[PDB]
Amino acid sequence: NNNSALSNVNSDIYFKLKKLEKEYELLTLQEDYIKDEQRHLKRELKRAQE
Amino acid sequence: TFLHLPCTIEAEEAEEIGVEHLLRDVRDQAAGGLSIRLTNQLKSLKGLQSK
Repeated sequence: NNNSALSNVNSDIYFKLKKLEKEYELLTLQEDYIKDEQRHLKRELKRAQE
Repeated sequence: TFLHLPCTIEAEEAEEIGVEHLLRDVRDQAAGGLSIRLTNQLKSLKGLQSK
């Protein structure tokens, strides 16, 4: 019975998964970005109110 | 002799309008929120210390 390969998963890890891993590094970068951007609208929020 | 007599910048009211226009910077010292005055308090210690 059955039909599966284990060869395929391992291959997918070296090849395809590494390119997804570059993309997850970018979402890290996004994380950092929206700290500075949050602080900035906070400065502007005060300036508007004045 | 030349004796020091107190001075400060205070601005005229008519001047003010333009001062507001040309300052579009966030102002590191402006006396703002919690954040602005924790930056100040440190700045203030090094001010005095050098004096």
